[PDB]
Amino acid sequence: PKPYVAINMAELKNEPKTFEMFASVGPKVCMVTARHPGFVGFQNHIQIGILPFGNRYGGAKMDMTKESSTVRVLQYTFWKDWKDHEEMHRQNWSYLFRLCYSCASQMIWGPWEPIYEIIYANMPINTEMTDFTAVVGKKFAEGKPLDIPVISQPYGKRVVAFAEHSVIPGKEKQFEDAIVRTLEMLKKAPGFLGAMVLKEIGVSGIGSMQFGAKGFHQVLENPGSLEPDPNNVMYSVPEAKNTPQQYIVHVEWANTDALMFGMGRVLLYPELRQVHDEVLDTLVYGPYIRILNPMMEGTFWREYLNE
Amino acid sequence: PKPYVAINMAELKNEPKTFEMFASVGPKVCMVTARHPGFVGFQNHIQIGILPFGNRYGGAKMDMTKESSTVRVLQYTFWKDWKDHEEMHRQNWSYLFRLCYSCASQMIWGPWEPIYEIIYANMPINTEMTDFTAVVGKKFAEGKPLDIPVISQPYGKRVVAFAEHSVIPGKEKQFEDAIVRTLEMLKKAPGFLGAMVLKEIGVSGIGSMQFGAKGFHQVLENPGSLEPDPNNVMYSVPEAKNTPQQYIVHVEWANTDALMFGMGRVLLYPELRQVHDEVLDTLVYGPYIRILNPMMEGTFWREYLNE
Amino acid sequence: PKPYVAINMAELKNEPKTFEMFASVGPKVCMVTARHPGFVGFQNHIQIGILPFGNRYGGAKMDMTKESSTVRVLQYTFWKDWKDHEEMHRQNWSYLFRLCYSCASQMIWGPWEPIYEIIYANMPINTEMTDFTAVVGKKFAEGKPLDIPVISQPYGKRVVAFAEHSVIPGKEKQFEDAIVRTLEMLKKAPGFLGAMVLKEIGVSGIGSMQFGAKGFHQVLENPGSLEPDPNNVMYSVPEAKNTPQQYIVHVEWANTDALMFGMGRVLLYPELRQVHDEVLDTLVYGPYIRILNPMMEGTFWREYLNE
Amino acid sequence: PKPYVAINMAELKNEPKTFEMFASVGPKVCMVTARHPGFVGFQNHIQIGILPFGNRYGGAKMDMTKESSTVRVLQYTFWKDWKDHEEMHRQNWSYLFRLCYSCASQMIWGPWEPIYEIIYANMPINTEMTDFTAVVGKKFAEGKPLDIPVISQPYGKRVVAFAEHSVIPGKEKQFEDAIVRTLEMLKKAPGFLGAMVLKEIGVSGIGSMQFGAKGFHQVLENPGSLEPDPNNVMYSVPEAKNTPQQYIVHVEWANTDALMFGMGRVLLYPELRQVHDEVLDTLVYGPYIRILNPMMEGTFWREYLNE
Ligand SMILES: [Fe+3]
Ligand SMILES: [Fe+3]
Ligand SMILES: [Fe+3]
Ligand SMILES: [Fe+3]
Ligand SMILES: [Hg+2]
Ligand SMILES: [Hg+2]
Ligand SMILES: [Hg+2]
Ligand SMILES: [Hg+2]
Ligand SMILES: [Hg+2]
Ligand SMILES: [Hg+2]
Ligand SMILES: [Hg+2]
Ligand SMILES: [Hg+2]
Repeated sequence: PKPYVAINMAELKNEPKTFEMFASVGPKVCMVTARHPGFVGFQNHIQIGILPFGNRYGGAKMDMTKESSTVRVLQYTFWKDWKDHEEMHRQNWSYLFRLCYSCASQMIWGPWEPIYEIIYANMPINTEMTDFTAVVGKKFAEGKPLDIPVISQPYGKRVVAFAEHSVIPGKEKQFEDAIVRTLEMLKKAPGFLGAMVLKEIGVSGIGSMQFGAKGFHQVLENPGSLEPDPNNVMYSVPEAKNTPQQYIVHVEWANTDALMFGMGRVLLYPELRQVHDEVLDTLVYGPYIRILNPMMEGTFWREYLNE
Repeated sequence: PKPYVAINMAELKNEPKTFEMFASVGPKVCMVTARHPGFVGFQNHIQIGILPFGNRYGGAKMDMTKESSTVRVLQYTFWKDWKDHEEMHRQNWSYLFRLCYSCASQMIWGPWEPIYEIIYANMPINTEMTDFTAVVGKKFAEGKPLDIPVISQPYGKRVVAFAEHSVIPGKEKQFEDAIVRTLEMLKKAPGFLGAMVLKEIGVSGIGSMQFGAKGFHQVLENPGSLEPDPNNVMYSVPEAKNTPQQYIVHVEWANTDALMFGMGRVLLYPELRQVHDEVLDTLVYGPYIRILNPMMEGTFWREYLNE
Repeated sequence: PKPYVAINMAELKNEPKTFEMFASVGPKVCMVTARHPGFVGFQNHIQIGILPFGNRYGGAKMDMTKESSTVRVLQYTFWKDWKDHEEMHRQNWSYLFRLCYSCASQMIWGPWEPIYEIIYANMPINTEMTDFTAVVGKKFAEGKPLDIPVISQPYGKRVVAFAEHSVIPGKEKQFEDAIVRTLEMLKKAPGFLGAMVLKEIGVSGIGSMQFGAKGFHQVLENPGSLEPDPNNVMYSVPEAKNTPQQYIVHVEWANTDALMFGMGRVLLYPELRQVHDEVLDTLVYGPYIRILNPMMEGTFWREYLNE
Repeated sequence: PKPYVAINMAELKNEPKTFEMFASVGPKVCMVTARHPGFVGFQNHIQIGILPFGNRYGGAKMDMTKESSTVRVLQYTFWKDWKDHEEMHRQNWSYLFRLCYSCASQMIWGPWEPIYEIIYANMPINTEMTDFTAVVGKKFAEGKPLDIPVISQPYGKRVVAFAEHSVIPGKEKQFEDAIVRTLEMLKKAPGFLGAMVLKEIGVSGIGSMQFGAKGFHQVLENPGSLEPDPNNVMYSVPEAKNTPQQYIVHVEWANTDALMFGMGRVLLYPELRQVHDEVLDTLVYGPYIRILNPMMEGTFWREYLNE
């Protein structure tokens, strides 16, 4: 079934010390997260660049890693029920907070952790180039050759287009119908590895280190080994849901060229352009498209998805 | 069905500033072109070199990019009807002309834009290496394994042999029959990714910036933001059709070695050599073979082709 | 009388080895050509640049020799009858072919050798600065001071504007009348050293190394000392004549500034601009203007011209 | 059917000038060779190294290209009948000799051109990685999945083990039976791309530049453009056949590691070792194994083979 998605967003210094701390702390955070039976996996992204749309963002490019002074991370964790995410944080607060605190010296912005429901998903399981033979064999054996997926390689060997949209209040349904039609047509593009639409349902105060006065002081005054009061979060997930409604259109591609011209199909192919125009008419903001590298992931979330 | 092909040809300075302007302007031109419902896609080529034919052109080689002071571009746009191309230019003149003008500082020759009908096509859809599993699965599911194409990777991950021919008046049919037989046999060569024969039907004056006196002065005197009178083109497409008849034999290959020895098959394999000799007997000019890299493309033109 | 003109065109690597082979082979080719009594001289050009027309060809300039990776040559040979050119090639094939073959290692494109009739000529004999005193003295002695020509120095000490035009079918007469009027007025410009209009009547297959299948294989397989069958040319000169009709407007100037502003007179002097506009209205292609340096020449062709 | 094989062997200076002359002359020679209807293709090899057999040849290694002062070439040409090879040389002597003469400045040893019959062949057609999808599709379509070959990439993208053997007179049959059994078992090794056994039937004097006194003087005294008397070869092909009998065991592999451990299977796998021991017992000389790179080839010889 469709899991809920929590996305922890942050901006840190782009220097080796930052990536060294990803390697030490990241695995720990994920392992603590896996303590909860509602946890169904994760997909961690590093932003490598921005889609320039010609020169609409002429100062940007798809790979800005060599020039950029900061690095932005977007950590997806997948949950049977979004409430599981909230429960996980509170049950494992002592570990989580102290782990995330060691990121402090590198933090510029964040963490900010919106929660999303998936209202549309066309996402295959990941496979390495070594696996396709067995996958093909098995699917033919069981008479389901139509279930043979594209090869979507895990661990930094494909790229993601992360497309931000905010929609005019009252136009949500028009956006949702048009985006689904758009993605259903978009899957014909070469190198297309899947897509899903995320609809924000709220924000996790605890995951965003957003407490009341008490917790705020505890955060600011912390030596690193004392938890803020996890009950000092002053709002529930839904209370923080944004209006205008926010969506993420998440599309995966074989490489940055397939991404560039693939996403471009909604602009270059007249038939698809007409359909995608219905999406554009509903927007307050966007589309703004970040290029992401899914470096670290628990691929089994797609197994939960496709069962 | 078979679309018509417009090929915008130009020669520019081989320097970074030239490629920077491709990235800013190219996408825009393509997007304006897609405004017309007759537009069915594009395939943009950079010439990387010339086929030396041993040492017949001993100063040349397949990859001359590192030494060359100029770059030649050949932009294919595909059209349901060639008249659509002409209509598109005129309907969107304000945008098109001002966009193509920003190429000015880099121009050495061109633009020159002949129009072609396709009289023969054996061209598959493009696919990335990640797609073949799903393509195989789908074709077997629908009982059409014979429709499984070779893997013809988009976005600069294959090469094109662009073979110029002009034919002795009265020998057109002999050329056309012999070239089709040749290409039907040539498809056995390893790394063969498809072929098509383009027959020139005329030239687009408006696409070639070839106006009467009035438009010419407007072009030369332009600050960049004023259009020449698009009605000052003094000839129709067919009026500019060349005699001797011109053809392009367009053949795609996995790599430059497969191209070199593949094209060479018409010279090295006695059986095919005899057939290809019938082509040679009809020529006023050629064969002259440019090596092209199809870097930017709207792959969906092949979908229109193969329906 | 007016001779016919054969122009051998080729593009070679711009490196010392190329010019070294000009000095060894060129003289030989010219000496073999002089075996035929119909040969009345030659004028060999190196292209040094392209007229930018402001920034219409902004990447170009009049002298591109220092930056260019290639060099283009245009070798005019002059003939009492164009048939003499064809006869010369065949009578001296063994020498000619083997000589032109040694250019192989430097060839990028060509050779291509169109033939032209001169439909208008205002071209003086060449003289060195040392000669004018005797020329003046002689002309006054014989009572013909009006026959004292401008000083048109031979051997790379002046420059040529080589203006390509292709004309809309049915507009040839309008072009020819308007171009003659244009050149008759243009001769008032400072530094004007003469002009002529060349009208293509066909192409020499043998001079262009364009044979049937048999000759083509012989060319490609040649060790350098075996002639292709000179009777394997499959078309006559006129059979290759182009439609749209092609013309060369050949204008000579004291220097590149006199050329730039001189040619510019058809754009800058209202009276002449009106007349030249009639030329512009007839064009399919052009004007495209190459800057040439006439380095090596047999000046006596002008003696034949002006008798 | 099984073609006959001529192998032109030579040793030249390992310097750029040598490879430059391969690119100019090689294509010509192969094109002249293709004049004969008995010509069914070629496979040209550069020796990159020697199989060291542990340290039996401790001074050698599989890739010696960076250190070696010479380069050895082995050019296979394939023929319907070995007599076709002899006829081809004589019919095209003037071209062939003059072409092969330009190699002179680089020659250290050779040319030497033994002729061979194929007494065993397990060799697939070549295919590029882009082709396998269509090959798979076609073979399943025609109900022959057993005829789907390994992917044996052409043009320098695989390697060859060239194993020299000479056999004790009277032991030929034992050698032939044991080598076939060996190769039938060897095909199980990973990366195995095919094998064949060549049995020498003679030597081509004309291909080896081995004439009588008259031809020898003509060779030594040649300016480069005069043929030795091709009728001055003093022996027929079979008259030069060697005793002890010579064989080449030609095995192709995905890469040098697969080659090393693959060939090693006859030494490391007890079962296969016992069988291969029967080969060893028959030998006067060998096995001596050269590592070859098949850079230039006419892949269609395998099409003739497998029909
Ligand atoms: Fe969280
Ligand atoms: Fe156009
Ligand atoms: Fe000539
Ligand atoms: Fe031979
Ligand atoms: Hg993690
Ligand atoms: Hg943090
Ligand atoms: Hg484009
Ligand atoms: Hg332009
Ligand atoms: Hg000369
Ligand atoms: Hg030449
Ligand atoms: Hg060859
Ligand atoms: Hg030789």
